[PDB]
Amino acid sequence: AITVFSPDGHLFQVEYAQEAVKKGSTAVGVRGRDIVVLGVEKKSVAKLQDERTVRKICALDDNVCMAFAGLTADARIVINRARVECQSHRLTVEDPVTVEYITRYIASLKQRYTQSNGRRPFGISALIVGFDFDGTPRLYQTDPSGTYHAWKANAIGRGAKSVREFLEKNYTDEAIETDDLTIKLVIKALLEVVQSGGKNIELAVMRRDQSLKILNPEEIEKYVAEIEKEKEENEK
Amino acid sequence: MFRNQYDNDVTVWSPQGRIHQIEYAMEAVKQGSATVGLKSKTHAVLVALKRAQSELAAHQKKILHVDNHIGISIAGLTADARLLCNFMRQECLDSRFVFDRPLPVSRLVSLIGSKTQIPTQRYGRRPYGVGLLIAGYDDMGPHIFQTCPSANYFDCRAMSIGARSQSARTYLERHMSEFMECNLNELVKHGLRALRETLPAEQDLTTKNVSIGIVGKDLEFTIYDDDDVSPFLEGLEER
Amino acid sequence: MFLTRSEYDRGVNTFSPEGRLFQVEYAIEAIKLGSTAIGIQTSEGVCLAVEKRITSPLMEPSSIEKIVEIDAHIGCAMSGLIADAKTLIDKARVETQNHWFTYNETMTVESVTQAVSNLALQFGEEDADPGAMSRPFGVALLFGGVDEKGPQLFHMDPSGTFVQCDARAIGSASEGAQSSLQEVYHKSMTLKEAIKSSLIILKQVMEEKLNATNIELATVQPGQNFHMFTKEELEEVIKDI
Amino acid sequence: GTGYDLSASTFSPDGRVFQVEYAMKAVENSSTAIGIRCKDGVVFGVEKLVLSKLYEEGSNKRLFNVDRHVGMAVAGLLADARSLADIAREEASNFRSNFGYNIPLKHLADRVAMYVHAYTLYSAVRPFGCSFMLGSYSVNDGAQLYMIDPSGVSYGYWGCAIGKARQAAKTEIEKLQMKEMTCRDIVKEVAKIIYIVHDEVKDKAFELELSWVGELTNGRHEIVPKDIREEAEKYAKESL
Amino acid sequence: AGFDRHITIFSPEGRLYQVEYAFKAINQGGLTSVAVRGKDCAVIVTQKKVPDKLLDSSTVTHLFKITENIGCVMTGMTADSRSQVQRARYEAANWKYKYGYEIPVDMLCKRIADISQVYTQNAEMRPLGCCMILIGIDEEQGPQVYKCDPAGYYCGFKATAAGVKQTESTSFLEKKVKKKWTFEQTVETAITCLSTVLSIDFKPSEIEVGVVTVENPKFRILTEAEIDAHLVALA
Amino acid sequence: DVSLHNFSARLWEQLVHFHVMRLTDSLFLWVGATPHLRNLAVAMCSRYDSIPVSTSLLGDTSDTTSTGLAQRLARKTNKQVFVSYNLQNTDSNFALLVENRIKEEMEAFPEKF
Amino acid sequence: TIFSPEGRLYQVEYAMEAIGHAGTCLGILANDGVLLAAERRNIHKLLDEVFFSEKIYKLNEDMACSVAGITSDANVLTNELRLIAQRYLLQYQEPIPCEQLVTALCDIKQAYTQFGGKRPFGVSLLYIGWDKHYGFQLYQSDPSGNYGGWKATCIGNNSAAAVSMLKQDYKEGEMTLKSALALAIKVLNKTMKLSAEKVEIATLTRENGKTVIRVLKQKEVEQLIKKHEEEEAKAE
Amino acid sequence: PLVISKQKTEVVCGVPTQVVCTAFSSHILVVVTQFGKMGTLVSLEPSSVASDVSKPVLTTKVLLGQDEPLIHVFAKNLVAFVSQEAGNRAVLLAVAVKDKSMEGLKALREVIRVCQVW
Amino acid sequence: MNFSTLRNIQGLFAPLKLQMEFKAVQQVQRLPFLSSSNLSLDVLRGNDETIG
Amino acid sequence: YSFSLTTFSPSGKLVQIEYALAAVAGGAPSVGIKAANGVVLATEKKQKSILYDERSVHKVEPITKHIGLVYSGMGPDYRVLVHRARKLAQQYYLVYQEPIPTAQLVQRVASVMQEYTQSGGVRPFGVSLLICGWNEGRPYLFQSDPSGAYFAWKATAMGKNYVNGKTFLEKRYNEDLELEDAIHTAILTLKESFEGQMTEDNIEVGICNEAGFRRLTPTEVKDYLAAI
Repeated sequence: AITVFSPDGHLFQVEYAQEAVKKGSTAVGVRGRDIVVLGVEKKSVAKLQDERTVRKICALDDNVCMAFAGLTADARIVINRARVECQSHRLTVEDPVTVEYITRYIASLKQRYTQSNGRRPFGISALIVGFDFDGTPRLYQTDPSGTYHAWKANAIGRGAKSVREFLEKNYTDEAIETDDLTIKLVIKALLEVVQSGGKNIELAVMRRDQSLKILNPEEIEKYVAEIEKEKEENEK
Repeated sequence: MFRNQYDNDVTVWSPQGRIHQIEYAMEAVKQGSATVGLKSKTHAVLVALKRAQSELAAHQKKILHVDNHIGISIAGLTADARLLCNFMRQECLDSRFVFDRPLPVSRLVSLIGSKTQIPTQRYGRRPYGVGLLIAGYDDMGPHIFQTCPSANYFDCRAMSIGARSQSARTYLERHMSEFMECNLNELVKHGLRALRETLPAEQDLTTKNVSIGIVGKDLEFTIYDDDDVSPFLEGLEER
Repeated sequence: MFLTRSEYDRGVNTFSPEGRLFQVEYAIEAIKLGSTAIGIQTSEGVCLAVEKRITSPLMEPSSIEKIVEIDAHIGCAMSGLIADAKTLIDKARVETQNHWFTYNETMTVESVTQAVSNLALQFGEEDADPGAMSRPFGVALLFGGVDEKGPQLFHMDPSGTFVQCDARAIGSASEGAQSSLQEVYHKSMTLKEAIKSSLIILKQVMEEKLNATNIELATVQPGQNFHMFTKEELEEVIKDI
Repeated sequence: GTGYDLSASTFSPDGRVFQVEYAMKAVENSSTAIGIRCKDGVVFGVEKLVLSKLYEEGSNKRLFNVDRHVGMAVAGLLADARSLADIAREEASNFRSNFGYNIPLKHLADRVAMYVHAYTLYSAVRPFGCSFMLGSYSVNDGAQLYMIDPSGVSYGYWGCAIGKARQAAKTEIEKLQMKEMTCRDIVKEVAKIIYIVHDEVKDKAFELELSWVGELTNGRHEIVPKDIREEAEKYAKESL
Repeated sequence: AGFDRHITIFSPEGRLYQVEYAFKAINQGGLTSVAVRGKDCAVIVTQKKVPDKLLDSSTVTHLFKITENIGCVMTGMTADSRSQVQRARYEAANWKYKYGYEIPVDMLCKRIADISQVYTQNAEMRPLGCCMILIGIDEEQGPQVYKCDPAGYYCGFKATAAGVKQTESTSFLEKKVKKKWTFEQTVETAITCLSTVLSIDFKPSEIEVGVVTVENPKFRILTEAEIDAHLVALA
Repeated sequence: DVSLHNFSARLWEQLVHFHVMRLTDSLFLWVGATPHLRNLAVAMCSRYDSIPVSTSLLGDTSDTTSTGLAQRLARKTNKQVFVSYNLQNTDSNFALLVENRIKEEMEAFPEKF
Repeated sequence: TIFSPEGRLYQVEYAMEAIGHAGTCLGILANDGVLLAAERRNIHKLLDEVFFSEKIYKLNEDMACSVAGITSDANVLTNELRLIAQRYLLQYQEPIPCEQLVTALCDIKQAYTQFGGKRPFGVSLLYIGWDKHYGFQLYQSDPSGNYGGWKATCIGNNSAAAVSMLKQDYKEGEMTLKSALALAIKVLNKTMKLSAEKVEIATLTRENGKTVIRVLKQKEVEQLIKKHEEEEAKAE
Repeated sequence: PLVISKQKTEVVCGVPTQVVCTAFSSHILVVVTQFGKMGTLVSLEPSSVASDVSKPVLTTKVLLGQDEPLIHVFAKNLVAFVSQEAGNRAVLLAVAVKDKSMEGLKALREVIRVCQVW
Repeated sequence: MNFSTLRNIQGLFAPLKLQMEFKAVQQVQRLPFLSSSNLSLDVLRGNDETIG
Repeated sequence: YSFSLTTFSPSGKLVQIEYALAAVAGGAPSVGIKAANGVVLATEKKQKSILYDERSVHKVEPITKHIGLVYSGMGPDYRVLVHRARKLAQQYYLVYQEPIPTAQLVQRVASVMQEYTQSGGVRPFGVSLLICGWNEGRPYLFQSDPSGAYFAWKATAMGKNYVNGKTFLEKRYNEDLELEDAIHTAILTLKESFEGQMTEDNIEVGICNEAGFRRLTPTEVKDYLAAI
């Protein structure tokens, strides 16, 4: 049954939901000086499918973005609830929401489903980025148990540990000097687990006082080629 | 071997005509420390023992105050003890606040038994896992009562419950013929001597592991703890 | 003379043959996965110290709050699952603020304790609706405040009831911390001595190095209000060691 | 009845409910009690076992006073018997309040039997595990005696016995001529039967509890005086 | 777990075995009842057994008075039969309160069957192991005999039987009805059917008889003297 | 003193009724289509948090409409607000219409809130 | 309603496996229209030429759908769709977008996999429609509540071979109604001997600013299959 | 108005008091305050395991405020008749009274009765 | 004719049985699901042949 | 030959629905024929003994002025469904001030039947219904299974030996069939595999016309049987 503790002090359903999350596609987020970058790799591509309806990056509001990894229907439900909450907050308080506010709402909603026997946990993880009113970039993570934190760079899904080690080794204050350097860092981190190159990379960026922007395959290929050429130049 | 199918729910009769969950719940009383209760012609005394751990980590309330003429001692589950104490306090307060007269101890015990019998027959519920000793004074004199998780209550001249209380029970049975004529000092001495029988052969009573509650004629219920038990402890002889 | 399987740890309303509640015992065992916290109360105030463990250099230390302020005279320290304590903290804050707003006095620590403990025991209630909490909370708390009765310290576990104490340690290193506290605590000690002893014990039990960034400290005094130490004060106190 | 005996809402392939049968078997591990209806009253008798010397005399009674004119003797689980006694008291009080006169024993027995039967149909509760008898006397109604069992069946009797040794007690009762005797002899007969059907080796020492309601008491249920109890016990001991 | 341990589970052949077991539970009593309808009367005859000599025989009966003009005989479990009788009385009172006139026999039988049907479609409650036979007289139709069962099926009859030996009783009654009744002939036919089926010579204290007549539309229970007179007339 | 106000509006294919009770720096709001009360929450503005402190008193814990509405109303009015939202519509945009109607009534009659 | 130790939903898996044994449905999107093709598994001569398990339902004047699963659940879901569309039309004085309708139904489908103690719906859908926002569209659905847009897809029995052949013989931006019908007939014949009385064909198009939904007649189906037979004879 | 309510104020034992009663199909809302604000919130419901279901016993639960036996006793003795006369319906009580006594309770019961809406 | 009258005429068992039947039948109840028809509840309550 | 504890059969259908259909197939035969002007319903009402009273219960029941139905399966389920159908028809008439169309009533009854195939603690109905109506001068005939799936027919049969009845109807059906010929054909189909002697008391016949729905008096049934 739901809400049953393991002999060592674990909830079975939460662990199983995390196991389900572990099978999702890899997502990477990096916080820069004046830009935030999100990147999700494509597990498989079908030529008969429309790419607009299978996107894993969504905009909650004018200054908040979100990426997920796990089940898709639950993610859609969570995204719809977050959008409605943002709209209601704007309408009533006539002020824009904050990244911490929306993250706390999502975390509380996730936690409320681990309490009763008539419900089951969600089973998704989310990365939330954006800009506050004062102009401070933010980055948060949430898990099915309801825990949230603040990060400088993080990854979820398959290869999350390897990408986290790469980001820990390669993240410096001199590597986020410019937007191009930040994008190159995100692409390099995501390429550590993708073997087919830049053809399975979905990338989106957000700048201060600007809306969400999605990079085209031509730009992705140009960035990948530049990174590669720098690689052979370093290798001599 | 054949008990597997019939010992998981409280609403299932065994083919032998038994309910095992009630017995399992009654087995939970022996998880707490021992308590001793005895009465005389004019007084009723409760004596309790505290856990051997240090007092820094936790302060234990073994003897509780219910009314000006009723006090109880507990052994078992803390949540059940709290629930029963709140119920008894509400009953006594309602009686006083409405009718301007004290509530009889027998009536209170009957109400407690009636309340505790209910969860032993419904599905998805469990019996209470606490045992109580009740001492009170009313128009009929001193009283000592014992309550069981099986919703059974008894009228006692002296009783002991808790872990390893058989030796205390044996001492009380042996020395029960002289409790009626004793005064307060000798009654408390007898209670302490009975409680001492549940300890190893080398340990001794100390002011930091003994609690005393006294009710009687022209004396409201009072709890003595820490340095207040020194006058009662003085005068005891070597084992 | 056959060995067969038998289990009694499936529900919260099942007694074992020896009279135990295994689900509640497992909920209590869940606290061993948290960090270590220490609370000491003296005749001059209550001192609370907690350890926060950062699992990666990319994490933000300021995003971990393990000591909160319930009111101007009550503080709390958590250990276990931080997501579970949010409801209890909100309930305590609402109760205290409502009482002040209505009557213009302050609630007692015991009253706030009872209000919090009513919610933590929702499982096992007589007529609790199925849509509410159905399992014990997987978190332990340490309440400390100053009332007209003087400084007070309380402890709660997933069992659901509070117990008063003088010096208590919770978390993974609770055994060693309590063993160290036993030979240090005495009734005539002061707040500065309590702070120094708690910091020494925390340094002894922590696997990492004490560097005034991975710990938190707060005190409550009858004269002043709840106060949380800053980086400069933490460095000044630590440099004494 | 394996596979069909875990709930009270299940029928056996031969058309039986085994939970009720287990509940009725749960009465057989309790001390026996008998009741004999006489020409001018009813006499009760209970064989009560002593648990310890630390209990006050007069505790754990198995002969209740339902009302001013009704007596009750129980066997089985004590808590269930106490709850049933409370139910009977409530029913008698309600009838007194509404109709203005004392409730006949037939209606009270029917109401309590229906209440008991109500617990043998659903899987959310369990059947009661106790049996009891009711006795009464009136000038315009005579003596009455009834039995209610865990299944929920009530009947009128001339002589009844419940408990562990009900068969031997019933065999002993069948040899009596209670339709023409008086209470002063029925008390001695009840004491003799109780002493006869007692097991000295399997069970420890016991005490005898006796009561009547009848003409010489003017329709009240009371306890036998000490001298009469002593005389009856002496007669039973010298006969045995 | 299993197609026969669940009331709300069909078998592969489309059967509900709990209802069949409830039907089997009727025979646990060991008695037989016979109801015969006449030209202007209805007669119900049951078998009485009082083996214990310590039991008050005045408290043993199976004939009940649902209404001042409606009778009943029950076969099966005693407590279930008494509960069913109480429910029938409550339903009759409710119908009278709601509609301003006494409930008809067919309507009461239909209401009882509708109540019984619900027990077979929910898993938290079990059917009652008893069978009910009602008699009465309609304002514009005459005598009426109706019968229920645990499954929720009801129908009207000219003659019927319940309990053990029901098949033999029906076989006996079929020939008489086909061959082709006054008040004396109906009682004699019912008593003869019961006696021949049971292979016992009856005594006035071994049976119960209840009748209803057009001239006197109130349910009446015959006395021992009247039963003895009928037996002497028959023999 | 204590004032009572009552109004209604038609949204989608249902009629929704609103009941308001005003106290000294307090507010109680009930919203529903049938006279039922199964949800209740309270929110207050506190200086120890950025979001007003709130808790749920009655009802299922999986519904957050009452809590959020009470929090937003307490933030807007700087009062202690009790909200009982009993509507049972699965569509998530219906609550937006309810909130818009409540707001419109608020600027319509500022003295009754 | 219970997570597997590997993070899977056994009830949803069982429902999808059961659907895998249903009839075969086809959907092809063209430049000027969209069509649906189904298989008539059961047929009798005594049916009343109406309500004869007509697998192509009509939700609005702009949309239509096909079902592969439980008929009663399909009826319930279609009725709910009709009420949702009518309610939105009454509220907003504007026809509901197809994606919005699909999302509205998918939310109901997903709630049953998370709440209560009821079994999920064992039905898969295929939506076709036109709207001013995006034009001709084609969606799909499954019991778990997932959905996505396609250009050619198949559900039911032997769907893998149909999808493979569709992806082999489908060209984007070069196919019209006639070519789409011919390809659908070829795929259905390969995946099923085929008779002209065993299939149902429906088409959607625009006629002077008005959506027109029609069902092909037996004579038209016979003509199409005769043309296909002539083409395959000419090939060999 | 889908919900019917009445209100009326007096002076009880020398201190002003306001009483408001509002009726729902599942609850009766009674407000008795002497500060102008809602203080302790108490919920009274019929027991689900009552043997006498026509006149069941009431269970008292404190939702917001201080938990004391006096609060339970006061709430029960104050709104038992309101619960009984409404058809065994639940009562939601918000009470803020400076001091509690039997005379004050008896005085307030009449004021509650005057504002009957059930 | 109500629960009080039934209790006064027959006894405490009849309303208890009625309420247990009502509760057992009413177990088919959930908020986030579609609309439902209470066939068994209407049959037991006796209002299956009248319109409110 | 097989018992399954799962939800879905290996053929992709619900197991309990298959078991309910197996229960239905063991009932008494029923026949429905739609003619050029009107629909005729017939069923077998064989009783176990002469002791029964045929004027007590009926298998053909009217829902409203223009709708009637017959069943094949379990009697109590049919009885509980008939009252709900009548209540739904009355509610529709009260709300819309117009008689309910046959299709709407069939849809609502099918939805009610389907509701019991998804919840827990209940079991599906074990009946199959034939519904006839008349709307806009055009007859209707529907059949519904225990799961709530309904189709419109021109001639169909259920119960015992329904495959032979369907073959007979297929062999002997005409597009311009008249009501009298339809009644004769239905009686002949019932007579096929009757294992007994057919009288006017052991069968039930109901017809629907533009004047409404009504059940035939046994004298009319005897007159019709005289022609055959």
